[PDB]
Amino acid sequence: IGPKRGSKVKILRRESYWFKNVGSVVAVDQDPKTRYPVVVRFAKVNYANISTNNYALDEVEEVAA
Amino acid sequence: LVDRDPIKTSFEQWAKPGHFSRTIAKGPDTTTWIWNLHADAHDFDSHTSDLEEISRKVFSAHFGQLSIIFLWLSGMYFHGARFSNYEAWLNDPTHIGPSAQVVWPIVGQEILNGDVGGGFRGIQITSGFFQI
Amino acid sequence: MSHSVKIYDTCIGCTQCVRACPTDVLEMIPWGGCKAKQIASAPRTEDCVGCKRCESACPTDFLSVRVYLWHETTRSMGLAY
Amino acid sequence: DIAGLTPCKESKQFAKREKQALKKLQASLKLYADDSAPALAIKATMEKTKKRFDNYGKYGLLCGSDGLPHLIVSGDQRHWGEFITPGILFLYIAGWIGWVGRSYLIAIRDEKKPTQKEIIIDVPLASSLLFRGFSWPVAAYRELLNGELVDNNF
Amino acid sequence: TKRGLLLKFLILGGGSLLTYVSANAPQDVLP
Amino acid sequence: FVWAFSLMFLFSGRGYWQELIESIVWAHNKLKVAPATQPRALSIVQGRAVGVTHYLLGGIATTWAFFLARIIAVG
Amino acid sequence: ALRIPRFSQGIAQDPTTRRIWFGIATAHDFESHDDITEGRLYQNIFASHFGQLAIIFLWTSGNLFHVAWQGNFEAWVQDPFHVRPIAHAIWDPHFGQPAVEAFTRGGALGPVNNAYSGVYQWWYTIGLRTNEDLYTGAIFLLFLSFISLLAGWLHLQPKWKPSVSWFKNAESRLNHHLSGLFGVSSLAWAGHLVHVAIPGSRGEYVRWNNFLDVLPYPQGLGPLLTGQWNLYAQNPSSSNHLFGTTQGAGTAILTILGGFHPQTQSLWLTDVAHHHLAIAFLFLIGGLMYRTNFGIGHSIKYILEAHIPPGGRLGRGHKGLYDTINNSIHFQLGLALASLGVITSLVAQHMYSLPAYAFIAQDFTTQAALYTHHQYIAGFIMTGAFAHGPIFFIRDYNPEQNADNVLARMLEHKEAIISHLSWASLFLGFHTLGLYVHNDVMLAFGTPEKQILIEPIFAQWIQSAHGKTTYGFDIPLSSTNGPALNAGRNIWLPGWLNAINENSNSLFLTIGPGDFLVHHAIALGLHTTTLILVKGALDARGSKLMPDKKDFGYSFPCDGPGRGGTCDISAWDDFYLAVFWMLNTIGWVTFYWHWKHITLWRGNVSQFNESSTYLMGWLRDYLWLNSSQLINGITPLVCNSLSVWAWMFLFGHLVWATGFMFLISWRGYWQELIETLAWAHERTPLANLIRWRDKPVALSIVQARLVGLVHFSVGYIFTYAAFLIASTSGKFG
Amino acid sequence: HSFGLYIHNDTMSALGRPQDMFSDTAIQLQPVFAQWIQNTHALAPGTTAPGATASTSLTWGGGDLVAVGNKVALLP
Amino acid sequence: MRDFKTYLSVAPVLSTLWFGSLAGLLIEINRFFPDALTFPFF
Ligand code: CLA
Ligand code: CLA
Ligand code: CLA
Ligand code: CLA
Ligand SMILES: CC(=CC=C/C(C)=C/C=C/C=C(C)/C=C/C=C(C)/C=C/C1=C(C)CCCC1(C)C)/C=C/C1=C(C)CCCC1(C)C
Ligand SMILES: CC(=CC=C/C(C)=C/C=C/C=C(C)\C=C\C=C(C)\C=C\C1=C(C)CCCC1(C)C)/C=C/C1=C(C)CCCC1(C)C
Ligand code: SF4
Ligand code: SF4
Ligand code: SF4
Repeated sequence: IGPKRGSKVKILRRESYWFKNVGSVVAVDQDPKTRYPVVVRFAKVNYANISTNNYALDEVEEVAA
Repeated sequence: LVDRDPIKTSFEQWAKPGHFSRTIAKGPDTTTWIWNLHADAHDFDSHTSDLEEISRKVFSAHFGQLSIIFLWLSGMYFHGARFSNYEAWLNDPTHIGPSAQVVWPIVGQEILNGDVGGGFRGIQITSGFFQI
Repeated sequence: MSHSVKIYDTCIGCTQCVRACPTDVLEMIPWGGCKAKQIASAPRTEDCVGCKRCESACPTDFLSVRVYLWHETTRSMGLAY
Repeated sequence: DIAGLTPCKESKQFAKREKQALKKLQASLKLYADDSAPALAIKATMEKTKKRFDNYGKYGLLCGSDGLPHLIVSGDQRHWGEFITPGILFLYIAGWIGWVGRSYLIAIRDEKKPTQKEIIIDVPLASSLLFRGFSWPVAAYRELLNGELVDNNF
Repeated sequence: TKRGLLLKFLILGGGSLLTYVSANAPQDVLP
Repeated sequence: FVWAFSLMFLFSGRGYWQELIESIVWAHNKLKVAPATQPRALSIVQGRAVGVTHYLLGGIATTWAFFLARIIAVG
Repeated sequence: ALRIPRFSQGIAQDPTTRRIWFGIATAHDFESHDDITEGRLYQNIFASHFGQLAIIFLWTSGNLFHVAWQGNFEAWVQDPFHVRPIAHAIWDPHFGQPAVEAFTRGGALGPVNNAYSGVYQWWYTIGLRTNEDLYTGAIFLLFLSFISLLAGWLHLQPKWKPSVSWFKNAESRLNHHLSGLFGVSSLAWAGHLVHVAIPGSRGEYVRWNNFLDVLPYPQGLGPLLTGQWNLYAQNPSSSNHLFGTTQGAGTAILTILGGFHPQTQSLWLTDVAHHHLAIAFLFLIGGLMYRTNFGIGHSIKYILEAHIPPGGRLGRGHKGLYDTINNSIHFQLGLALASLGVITSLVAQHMYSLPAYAFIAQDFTTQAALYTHHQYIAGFIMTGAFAHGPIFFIRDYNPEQNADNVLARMLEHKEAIISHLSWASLFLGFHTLGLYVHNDVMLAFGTPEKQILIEPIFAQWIQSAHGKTTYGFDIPLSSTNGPALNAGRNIWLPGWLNAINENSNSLFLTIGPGDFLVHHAIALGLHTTTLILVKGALDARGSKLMPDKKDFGYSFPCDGPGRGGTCDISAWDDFYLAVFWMLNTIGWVTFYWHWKHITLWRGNVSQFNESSTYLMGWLRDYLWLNSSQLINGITPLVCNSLSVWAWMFLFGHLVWATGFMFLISWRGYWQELIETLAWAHERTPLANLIRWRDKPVALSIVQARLVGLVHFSVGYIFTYAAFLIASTSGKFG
Repeated sequence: HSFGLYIHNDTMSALGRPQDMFSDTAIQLQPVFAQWIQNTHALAPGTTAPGATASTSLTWGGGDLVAVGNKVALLP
Repeated sequence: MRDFKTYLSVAPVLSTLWFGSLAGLLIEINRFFPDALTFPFF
């Protein structure tokens, strides 16, 4: 806590169910390393019975900001 | 379920989302489970993995048929009575063409109510009381 | 394609996730870093029929497979007999 | 007046309808109720469709051939409230069905776990957001298009 | 039993004489 | 009529009325009026449940009418 | 386990029967199946439909060839009184001796079935008459329809180029066509009607010998080139005519004068020809509009490009719509389909109230099984139109190459598009259906009054600003005079477009509350039909449930269970689903004409009036009234008038019904008992060893959505086929 | 044997040659059905049967008529 | 016992005491004016 970790993020890929909608996050990755970090989470479910997916900062367009 | 099982509440389960297999109706909202709930409402692969009860339900929720067949028939004996035509028809069979039901002349209704025998307006019958 | 339906996802972890599907899917082939580190989308698929039991469970987050293979043996439908 | 014929003040074809047809209603020379106290063709059912004489009100009402009455409503000669009068009425009633649709709804998505409060109903009909509709003077006709549901939220 | 290339022969022949004269007739006895 | 409504329940896909139910769900969200209680299409076999049952209560009372109307009155 | 079918490969060694069916229905899918190149393909559709035109002339030939030796003509051109023309001689060994009973029809000998196609009033209506004078038909058309094949080959043979790149121009072609083709195709027709036909009509013959010696006039093409045209149109025809024999003939081609006649309705002799002429400048003036090398005119981009009317300063592009309608070939075959689709009905809805033939309506049958084979089709198109513009989006199309660009945005801003479509239907739904049950709850209930019944105001309206000089009525500026036209009068709208009410054949039939419903229920059809086609199309690409729905887009019918449960969600199966409403509009609409017409002939019209404002009645009198004739035609008392028809009509009810299997069956149940039913043979003597070469299976999981359909359809379309005929023929009307 | 049976008729009565239908009279059957078991039911009150005027079900082959004085009821 | 800012709940189909009734009072206006098809005003 000091910058911004997981406090409000849209999705922008167009495949991902809650795509353009902004729900909440969690333990976003630490290290330099990989390509699929970030958990996100929101109320609304989706086509599977369980939906709580991990997208990745190449993107999260949050966008402003 | 899980709720209070115990021993430790007469306090009935009115309030707390769900019941019916176990990542159940989930917190997370949906509609499918509202046709679920009515469908398969009676079933047995859930309620408990253990006979026991089920025959203890089916011998009860049976019952409410007889009772029903019984609230039914009443409104048919009453009906086949004071909404008469049975008195009228019997001194006068070969002749009559029986009724038990009749409208009330609200809106369009009445056309449905058309001279049936011992001198009155109503809708006929093909359900052979008046004959038991 | 001749069995080409994509169930991929991103975790490709397979614990309380997905196993079901007659022979086809001998995976756990850990790619150099993907969390519970077992990945991809299949093994040698020239063996069995056309399920989507394939997802039904454990994410594909996109599509999920089904029939799309066309070129379709018989061993690839129960009935060659 | 317009394409069909004139109202009730005269409508020959219409007259014949009054008359045969209903009155055959009659049709039952007797059929017994000389004094008897049920079988009510007799009183009204006719007379309630009938004492509807050379009066029905008077309504204008155009009446074509066979003299069943047609509805113009083009706002002229007489016929205006065969759509608008009962038209704005349809509008006003609905819209205060869904003004409150967009209400015992936009009042929830908050506080603590609000995930189906709706299969039960918090205030029945809303009975709180209730009159918001008659308590629409102007309302969405401004505050819908400016602010709240504001293009922002668009 | 000289079957050594045939059948095309018996499907013009046989079947042009189960149908040539078979349909035609000199004085109807009509449909 | 009801019968000739069954076929629609009997004869059709399923991610169809989904694919449709969203266009709907979209227009819904703009005014802010839908999401809560994830509206969903019919449960493949529910769909068949609302075939059949209709096809019968349709195709049947049809004659229940057809009949009582040719024994009342001559016959 | 061998190798066979010569184009595909996955299909080719598939051991089942799919091997077969799926062979006979991938044939025509050139773009992408083994044998193909953008060079192959094109040409492989080119000498294909040169295999077209080709088959259209072996049709037309024989049309003119079961006619010339029998099938009355040196009759029906003696005076065509509504008694049973002729197509061809029915000849089936199954026929009883009631070969003798009508079926065997008057003039000719052995039994026959009469022209319900129009041909018989246009092989006649352009003159073409005498039974010694006539027996050409095939002779030409066929010494034509073979050439039709010759290019086929010639242009298939490499060498004398079959042409490859040259297939993506436009400008050149269509700079060619809508001149070369249409224009001169008109003109040249303008040619024919006029030298050889108009004379054959009002006037007299033309003898196969002379063609110079015959001269519509005494002193030739007179001025004409002398800009002086006008004095064609003076004493052109007359009316005390006796059609075909002069006498009250007169001879001055062209007009707009005179009009209707109890002796023939039908557009005047001339007018269908100044017109054919008149348009033939515009297209020729049109042709010559684009490049073709010399260096005038236009490049078919650079007037799209940044053309754009409301674009300009509204942040909404227009990039190479050309190299995407051109590089598409599907965009192509579906801007093709429609236009044709929209005009196939404009043809066939104008072909009545304005039939252009010598005795037609006042025939009233051929006139009613001819509006519809042009209503079926036409509907049948439209769908296919809408269906090759949901294939463009998958096989072709190219998001990186089209974007900000107005074909996109169309995709992009799509969720609304189906909704503000669906909102039309749902409204157009229950609101038609309030009005029609209500209208049927009120009758039955005893109260014919109370009946809800809106006049079709904005309808009749269009027509009291035309000619519907029905029982007066001013209208503010019009009155029925003071101002009339002022700027128009005795030119143009003479006797024509002046049919008025004409209870017989007035063109415009006098519209009331019966028509303010069907007319809203043909409107609830193409709307609903298209929310599904629009939708069908507006994502053969994918969506939420199936996001990546592609590389095959079209017919991938089915998917696995789970996700929500996924099904007929290929843009084909929405096409598949579409075709039911194109088969329900194109029925409300056709249904409507006829009831109307029927009644508007050998009798009333009040009939459709208070008895189409409701629903039951649409079934009772029409449907139930007016079948009579046909069905008591197999009758327990011998085969009477019609028998083909009623047996067709039950053939109609079976082919239909038997759709359903296919439709409520779904490969699973079928395959499995064939698993048990192919344990027979193998396990039974006098039927062992005996090998199939194709492995017994149950139909593909798209295939049967088709076949029930392609089954649902004939039944259905073969039932009205035999229904209307089998009752517009009897009549009474 | 159980439906196209009917379809014969159409195809051949619409063809029309009754000679050869399946009529209760064209294909060989001749103005009687009778000799089976119906005719040994209404007639059985003369076995081990005691009796009692009529049968068991008036709708059987043998004897009797007189059934009702408004409309009808059952007969053979 | 109910003051300000929403209240107490209610069942699955209290709509069956809302179709039946309310709506039901409306036949009750469709016999007071036993008829429609336009309407006088107040
Ligand atoms: C799917 C089906 C199909 C079928 C089976 C038919 C069948 C028919 N149509 Mg038809 N039609 C269709 C689709 C179809 N149509 C479509 C999609 C349209 C809309 C475009 C039409 C629009 C249409 C019209 C407007 C008419 C018909 C008519 C007819 C009937 C006339 C017979 C005929 O067509 O010979 C066809 C004849 C030919 C193919 C040869 C003539 C072609 C000429 C124009 C060639 C000119 C080339 C010339 C050599 C160039 C000269 C150059 C040089 C000499 C200067 C026949 C019932 C006619 C009718 O009303 O009958 C009562 C007429 O009214 N149709
Ligand atoms: C006028 C023309 C037009 C043209 C030039 C084409 C051309 C093409 N269409 Mg097409 N199409 C059209 C109109 C047209 N279509 C219309 C109007 C529709 C619906 C209204 C369609 C619906 C359609 C579909 C679904 C598909 C095509 C496809 C294609 C491509 C392959 C053709 C094929 O599969 O046939 C091969 C078919 C056969 C050899 C015969 C089997 C066809 C069956 C269904 C018979 C149909 C009914 C029949 C007359 C009833 C039996 C007769 C009875 C008397 C016994 C090819 C690009 C395919 C494609 O490539 O898309 C990706 C395919 O998906 N079309
Ligand atoms: C006669 C038929 C039956 C009915 C009533 C419908 C009705 C409908 N179809 Mg449909 N359909 C049918 C047969 C039917 N279909 C068949 C056989 C097929 C092919 C197999 C299809 C294929 C099809 C497609 C592809 C589509 C439709 C769509 C629609 C909807 C279009 C919107 C509309 O028309 O207004 C709305 C509806 C009506 C006027 C029908 C009455 C509905 C209300 C009034 C019910 C009455 C309430 C009643 C008092 C309460 C009783 C319920 C209970 C409490 C007792 C509509 C619901 C489309 C759609 O989804 O639109 C958005 C589109 O998807 N249909
Ligand atoms: C009118 C109907 C159509 C027809 C012809 C059939 C026929 C059949 N159905 Mg079926 N079905 C239908 C509609 C139809 N169905 C529909 C609409 C549904 C659901 C909506 C179903 C649901 C269904 C189920 C679940 C089952 C069947 C089964 C069957 C088979 C039963 C055995 C039998 O008697 O077949 C043969 C006899 C006929 C089909 C009738 C006679 C046909 C006539 C016209 C003779 C033609 C033969 C002649 C040589 C023609 C050649 C001439 C040449 C020009 C081609 C049979 C193939 C069952 C089965 O396979 O069990 C054996 C199975 O249980 N059906
Ligand atoms: C001119 C007109 C018109 C119109 C109208 C119109 C003008 C219409 C149109 C139509 C069209 C259409 C209807 C089309 C459709 C199609 C489509 C839409 C397509 C789509 C697609 C898809 C699906 C995807 C992609 C591809 C494609 C594109 C194919 C008219 C005019 C007029 C009038 C009337 C009035 C009077 C005057 C006049 C002058 C006489
Ligand atoms: C349109 C409608 C209706 C229709 C309807 C139809 C059009 C049909 C229906 C039908 C139903 C039914 C049908 C049910 C039932 C029933 C019953 C009761 C039955 C019985 C029986 C039995 C017992 C068994 C079998 C046989 C029978 C069937 C007889 C309505 C509409 C509407 C509107 C406008 C809006 C609001 C709502 C409403 C008001 C609603
Ligand atoms: S998504 Fe499916 S099978 Fe794919 S990686 Fe996970 S569980 Fe493995
Ligand atoms: S999904 Fe496919 S690969 Fe997987 S098991 Fe099923 S058939 Fe086999
Ligand atoms: S059809 Fe059946 S199986 Fe096939 S996809 Fe649909 S559901 Fe699945």
